[PDB]
Amino acid sequence: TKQEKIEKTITFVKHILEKDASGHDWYHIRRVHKMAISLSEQEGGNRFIIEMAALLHDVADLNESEEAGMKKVSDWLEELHVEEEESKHVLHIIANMSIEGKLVQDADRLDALGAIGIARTFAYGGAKGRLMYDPTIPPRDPSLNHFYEKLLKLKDLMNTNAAKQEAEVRHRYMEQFIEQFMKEWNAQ
Amino acid sequence: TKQEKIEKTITFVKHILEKDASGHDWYHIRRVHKMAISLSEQEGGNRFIIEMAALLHDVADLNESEEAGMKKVSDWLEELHVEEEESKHVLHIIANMSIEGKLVQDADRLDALGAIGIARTFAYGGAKGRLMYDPTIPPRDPSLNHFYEKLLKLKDLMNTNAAKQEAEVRHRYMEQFIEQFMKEWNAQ
Ligand SMILES: [Mg+2]
Ligand SMILES: [Mg+2]
Repeated sequence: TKQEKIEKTITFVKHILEKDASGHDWYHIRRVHKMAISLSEQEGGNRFIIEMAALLHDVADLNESEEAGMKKVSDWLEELHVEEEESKHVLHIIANMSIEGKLVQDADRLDALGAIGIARTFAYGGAKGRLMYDPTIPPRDPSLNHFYEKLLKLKDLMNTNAAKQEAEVRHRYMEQFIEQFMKEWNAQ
Repeated sequence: TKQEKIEKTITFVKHILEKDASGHDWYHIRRVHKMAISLSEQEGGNRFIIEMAALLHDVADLNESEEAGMKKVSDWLEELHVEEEESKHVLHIIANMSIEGKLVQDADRLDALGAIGIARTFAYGGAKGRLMYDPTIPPRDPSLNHFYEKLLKLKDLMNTNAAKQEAEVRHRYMEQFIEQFMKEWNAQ
């Protein structure tokens, strides 16, 4: 059955992430996948495709060299046997990474906003060696600026409704956060 | 007048931070100072002392070597002329870094909780090279754990009321945050 495939595929990614990078990028893959589910079950679209897609968009991305991963995913959907009628659609949106696709994309972009985002940011900021905030460098290179820079404007690129909904809630939190963050910056 | 001293002293720290470390640790010094004010003006204690203290607790800390900064602050309060009757109290609490002191300490510890804290954390996490969260490593080395580790238990060490109040509000936010952070971790 399909679930047995969507299952073994969960092993396919979980593994390939070990022969290199890190089996830590999985928690991201899943978060998007579980999210693509909840999104479909409120917007429609072919689940299996949505799932199989969200689960392999990353394997084609540090995979190798350009569209070299496509055939990497291509020849895989084969081993798992998937009528070209569907596969052609699965490994399709995996390129632009269609209601099915539209949802996967809403499930991936959503995974940038919210608490996690805030953290992902200052975190990436720490590694990259930068401050968190600086009144000498207003928004348009500190970590707090990145929010206005290319994050708060992500809730406007959501496609389906469920995604847009969640996005507004997530987006709102980053707003209120930077609101609580600032008052503290000035000891309020 | 005193304000002219609390002012020139603002220059004393602002400068010494340039001959080494970074004039970036100032935004922390101030945040505590402005905070020690708002706190006194609601709890009492000798302002000037509170201010002069909060403003120099850090200069005695990467200053040099052990209690070598004490005389660094000591001989300074002299140049600014400050009756030993007060100086003895100012550079005093600067050691344990008394209602005046009690407030400075409440104004310094508070500067660890809240949005900034959250950020300071993942930030320090990024630099130190660690994940943000990991279900394989429960609380008691990811950045999220540090919260329960030695942060959420800081609102219990506050002395005066105003500090305790603010602390509860600040503490609450870190709670709700880790609450919004988690739901996202499981795509809620
Ligand atoms: Mg992704
Ligand atoms: Mg301090």
